[PDB]
Amino acid sequence: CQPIFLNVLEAIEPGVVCAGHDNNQPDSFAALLSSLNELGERQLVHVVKWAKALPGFRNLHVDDQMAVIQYSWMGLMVFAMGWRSFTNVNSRMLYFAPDLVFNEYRMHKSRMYSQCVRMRHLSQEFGWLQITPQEFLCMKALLLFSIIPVDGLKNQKFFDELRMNYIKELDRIIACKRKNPTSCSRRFYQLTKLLDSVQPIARELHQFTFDLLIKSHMVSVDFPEMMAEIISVQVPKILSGKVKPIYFHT
Amino acid sequence: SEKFKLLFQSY
Ligand SMILES: C[C@]12CCC(=O)C[C@@H]1CC[C@@H]1[C@@H]2CC[C@]2(C)[C@@H](O)CC[C@@H]12
Repeated sequence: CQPIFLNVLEAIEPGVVCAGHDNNQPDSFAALLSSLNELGERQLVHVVKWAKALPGFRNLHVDDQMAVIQYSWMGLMVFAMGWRSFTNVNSRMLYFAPDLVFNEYRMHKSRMYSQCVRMRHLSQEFGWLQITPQEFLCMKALLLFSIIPVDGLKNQKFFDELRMNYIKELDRIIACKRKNPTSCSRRFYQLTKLLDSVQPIARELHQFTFDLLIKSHMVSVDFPEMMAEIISVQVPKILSGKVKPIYFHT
Repeated sequence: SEKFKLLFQSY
């Protein structure tokens, strides 16, 4: 038998994305953030194309399709970035883009050093936990179905069904090569725990970007069109508690 | 949301 699911995830996995950052200029907060915002914009495009091509994704109500994307983009991009950092530079730095790699010095200048160390720890997790390329792909797909609005979705039933299936596929990935149900359970524990630790980080980044937007005109930080729109219309909903993450643990 | 919508629409 062949893995139809994993073949799809592997096939739709977006390629390298550049930030268009001028590494010839001395570092500065304005330039670093303004570049991260541009990077975010670019990656968003790929995140849309990626998601639209996910198994059973089109079964979701068109409105819910756009919603889960606007709520989880952060966690998805942070998770994907933590993985590039582990596979490209063995977590020595934050590999946001080939043309935008952060060392402690840059983490500091970005004024979000603590958050960055958080992401470095996340990057190292892929190592200590020995996260296979396949487990990663499935984990990322799942993060798109990890943050729902308290008032519920247009069609909350479909989402629950879809999300369920992806968890079912993650059970298969873990079940593969593992014959004992205890090690299967023990592994699910670790992955779900790892997937949860992504939310606190996303939250901090959500809050940080939110404030940055409000005082952007004062600190000379440029926000791309969509970025500003999402952060001012969707992000606030998460920060105000109207939209919440789905943790596996408490 | 109005810009993300157009992006979403045209893939
Ligand atoms: C999602 C991005 C950009 C894509 C990525 O690899 C992860 C990274 C996490 C920090 C985000 C950044 C986009 C721009 C943001 C939102 C800044 O405004 C502050 C936090 C930045």
